[PDB]
Amino acid sequence: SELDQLRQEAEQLKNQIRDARKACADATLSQITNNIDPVGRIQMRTRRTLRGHLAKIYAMHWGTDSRLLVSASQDGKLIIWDSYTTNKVHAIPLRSSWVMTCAYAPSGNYVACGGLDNICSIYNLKTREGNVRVSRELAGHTGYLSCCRFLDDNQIVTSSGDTTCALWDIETGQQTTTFTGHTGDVMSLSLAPDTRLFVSGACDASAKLWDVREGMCRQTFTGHESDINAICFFPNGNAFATGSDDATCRLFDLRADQELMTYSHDNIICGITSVSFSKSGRLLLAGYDDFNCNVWDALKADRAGVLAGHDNRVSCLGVTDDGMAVATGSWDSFLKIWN
Amino acid sequence: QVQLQESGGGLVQPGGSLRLSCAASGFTFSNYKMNWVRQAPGKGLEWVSDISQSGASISYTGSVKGRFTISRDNAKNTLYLQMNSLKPEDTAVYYCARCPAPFTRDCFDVTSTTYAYRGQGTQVTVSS
Amino acid sequence: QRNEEKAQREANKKIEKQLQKDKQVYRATHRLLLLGADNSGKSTIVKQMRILHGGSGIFETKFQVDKVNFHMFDVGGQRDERRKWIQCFNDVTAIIFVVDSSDYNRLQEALNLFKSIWNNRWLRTISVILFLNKQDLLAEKVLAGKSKIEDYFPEFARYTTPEDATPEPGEDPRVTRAKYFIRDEFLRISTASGDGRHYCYPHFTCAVDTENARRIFNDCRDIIQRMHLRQYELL
Amino acid sequence: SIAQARKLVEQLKMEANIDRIKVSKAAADLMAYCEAHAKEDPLLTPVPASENPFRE
Amino acid sequence: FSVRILTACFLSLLILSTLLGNTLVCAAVIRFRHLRSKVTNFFVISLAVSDLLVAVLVMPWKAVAEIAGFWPFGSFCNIWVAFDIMCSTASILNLCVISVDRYWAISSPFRYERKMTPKAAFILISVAWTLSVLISFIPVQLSWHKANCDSSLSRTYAISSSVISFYIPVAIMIVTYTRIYRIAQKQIRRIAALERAAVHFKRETKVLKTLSVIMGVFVCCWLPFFILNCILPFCGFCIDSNTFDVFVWFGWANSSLNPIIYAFNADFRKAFSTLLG
Ligand SMILES: Nc1nc2c(ncn2[C@@H]2O[C@H](COP(=O)(O)OP(=O)(O)O)[C@@H](O)[C@H]2O)c(=O)[nH]1
Ligand SMILES: NCCc1ccc(O)c(O)c1
Ligand SMILES: [Mg+2]
Repeated sequence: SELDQLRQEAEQLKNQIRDARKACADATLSQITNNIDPVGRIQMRTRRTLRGHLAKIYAMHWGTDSRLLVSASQDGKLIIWDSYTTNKVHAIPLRSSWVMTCAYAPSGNYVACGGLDNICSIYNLKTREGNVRVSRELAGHTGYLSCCRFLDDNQIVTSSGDTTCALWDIETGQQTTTFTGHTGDVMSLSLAPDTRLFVSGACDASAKLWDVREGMCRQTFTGHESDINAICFFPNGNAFATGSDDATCRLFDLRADQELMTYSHDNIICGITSVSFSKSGRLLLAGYDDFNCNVWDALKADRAGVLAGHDNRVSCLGVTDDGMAVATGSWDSFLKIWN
Repeated sequence: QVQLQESGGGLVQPGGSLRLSCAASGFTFSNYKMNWVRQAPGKGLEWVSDISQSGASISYTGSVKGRFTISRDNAKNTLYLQMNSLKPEDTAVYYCARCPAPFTRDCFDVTSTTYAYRGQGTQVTVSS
Repeated sequence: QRNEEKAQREANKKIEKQLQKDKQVYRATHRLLLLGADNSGKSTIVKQMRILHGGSGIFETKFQVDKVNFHMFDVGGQRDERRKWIQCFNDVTAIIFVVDSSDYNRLQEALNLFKSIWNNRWLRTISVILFLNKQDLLAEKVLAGKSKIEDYFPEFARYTTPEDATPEPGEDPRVTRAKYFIRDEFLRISTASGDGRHYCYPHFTCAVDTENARRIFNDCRDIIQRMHLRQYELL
Repeated sequence: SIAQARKLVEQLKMEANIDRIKVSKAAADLMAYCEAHAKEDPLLTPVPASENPFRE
Repeated sequence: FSVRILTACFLSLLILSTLLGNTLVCAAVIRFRHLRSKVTNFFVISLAVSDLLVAVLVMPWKAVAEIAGFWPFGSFCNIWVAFDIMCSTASILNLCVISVDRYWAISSPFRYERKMTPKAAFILISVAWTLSVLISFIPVQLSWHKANCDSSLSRTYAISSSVISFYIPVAIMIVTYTRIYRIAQKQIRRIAALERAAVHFKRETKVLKTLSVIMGVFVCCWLPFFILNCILPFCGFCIDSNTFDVFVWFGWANSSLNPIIYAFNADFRKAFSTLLG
């Protein structure tokens, strides 16, 4: 037959790939960076505390001005905050209370959100009659929407539990591009700083780099033992970090096409929920299930500081674009700003 | 990359015997609860037996209770389902599934079509 | 620029007072998640609740018993994996687990799903209301005597009907033993884990039953009572 | 199945013909971008409270 | 003298223990807003504040007068005796409220979650504190309580105030806790039925231990003082000033013990542990 011969040639390719991967592993990142000086103890403190949410927070995203931010709670709300003064700028009620993600358009004109309704809803904050209302609403997914991020005010990429990601044209409401190939539920995506590529971490313990304009998967990275829960890009664009349920963070490089470094401790046995780099990429912040956030030195794999301020699982995080502060959302219905 | 390879299992007359060896590569074997999920021809996935993180607590589906045993060896990184007194209805593919999270006691791995942490199957056939 | 500070302050005031009314409404709605295998009846119970009492097959139903509001939701439009969207329901008041008690071979699937829900790290405190549905079909199969329980659960051969059983008037002891056996297989799991943080309340419903509401009301009340007890260590 | 196998093989053939660089250079590039921007990272080098927008 | 210095050190320990426990409760509440979130916690804060007032206002002056033997404050002590009655009636009353609170949250959980809004919590706290302030100050400044500075209460003020404070609270707290016990016993029997079915009086002992600790500490600390406050001014079979003084101190000892028995929920424990270390 032919299915078993394609399965065999598949395994042959997988071993040629493993050999081509061990071929470029001439050194390790730790040996190269062993002579650098450590970042030192990093003790950030809560500068603001943002209250108001009636349920567990699931997503947050700073704006480009690094001042406003949106947070999504399971009371059916999406609150926009002026993080400097802790005032609430908007409180958007949702037709479905099971929201799971939220993004902030780089123009500050739109917020997005979606969840178990399998629908991505875009809301125009700069409406002309007075009050924020629904502007677009994207249907087509057969699974729950786990993450979404704007490219511009008219293009938006979504990740869903039907094991697919999709690039949408908000006006026509059509999926202008579909990304398939993941086996498990896609949990997180992160767009490259130039909108040109984006990576995705799925529940099949794999991350995939996708070409936005062509709809093809360029590179697939593995190494995690369990579900990948969070992902982000290195500020340079040629590296990215992943966090998974096996209580480990891993730094992969795009051009070398294999894992570079692993961040773990034998006293942390909980599933990583969120990851994000600092402005310079020297610090990697990760949110754990044990209610804490660990700040790792992205070059030496040593753990440097902790942000112990939540009383329940930290569900999300994000660093400002100016690097001035990091926010952490948890299932206690509170957001906390750190710097 | 997590991958699970099962082996053993062929045409065996009723009342025979077999031993299915599932070798795991790509993670830490000790942390994960392991299961044996069988699929008979023409029916959905069925769950056969599970063994805990260290062979402490074992449990079986009713139909294979008192016939099969399941042993875990973390040293050689494998587990074995020793089947004896096979019936004409034990003919099925036998995936060796791993629960998707370490250090826990729950899992959801009998999924209808696609689960990412189970092997490929060794079609055990039993007929006269 | 102080004017913009006062505009932000009064926008925050209108927001906070809308959020206060929303807090009282959300605080007074009792969310109930309906879970269970298919061919069991989740949708039929939502529909029959929407027929008699009222509400908004659709994921949700909203009904009131004695001035107490409930919102019951069954998720229909997902895949078959549930290890990640299940955590969207870690704060529900109770999970209504529906099990086709008359389906002798998909019962192991229901037991495994109940075990995975009961020992979930994120659902450790969510109590489950067990509906052993389709009792009329179970009586049909037991009286027919064509498919016997011993072929799927050999323990059933040595099982004795409990001395605390309350059969309805005119019930064959075989039917009592079959439905109380399914009851005890799920109670053996719920008490095998325990820890007193949550409990399982079995109820032998048929979906078209009029009282399903009352049973949920009575039990949500018991769950809150026991939560308040275990809070003051009185339990 | 046969369709998922043709898609897996074509995906692996596409992924196979990529060109990889040495890990030594990828790490040297990460180290260079890190130390090249260290002085502009407020979370790494703490900014005086006068220029901290979240402190008064 | 050895006995006198011993009384001094024990009294200082009592004041310091009351102050430390109650200021710890008040600090864990004021600093952490997630403890102030609930409503039962409002009542616990009221109790803690009442006991801190008991300590700082009433205890040290009585301790000084007990050590030195003569009351060295003179014109103050009229105010003082009023202060005493308020703070002590602000304690017992508050306990009553907390008890009633728990009852509503176990006998009617739905009605509780609907009607007990922070407005009702504040109304109850206000009623307790204002009943205290009224019943204490108003009959003092009008010299109705009088039949070293004398504090022997009039034969009627005594019995009446005694009733309001101690007794209303004891009846409400005995009725409430016996009802809560009936309810907990019912639920225990039911869970035991289910567990015995599955397997085919430890939780009862736990209920008894917790209810007995609460009610018995309250009673064994206050009841002797109030049966004395009843019997003593009428007959003064009779007792002496030293015995009456030790039973007063028993009352303020309860005012010291209230924090560890009413503010050792898990979150309170963890807030204390992360504060002190
Ligand atoms: N005869 C009978 N059938 C029932 C009863 N409850 C549920 N069913 C059957 O269950 C089916 C409903 O499927 P359902 O479980 O609601 O769909 P799902 O929950 O989305 O998987 C219907 O075809 C009913 O015939 C019952 O009490 N009696
Ligand atoms: N040391 C407390 C004295 C006191 C307190 C309350 C009363 O009602 C009373 O008659 C006497
Ligand atoms: Mg349904």
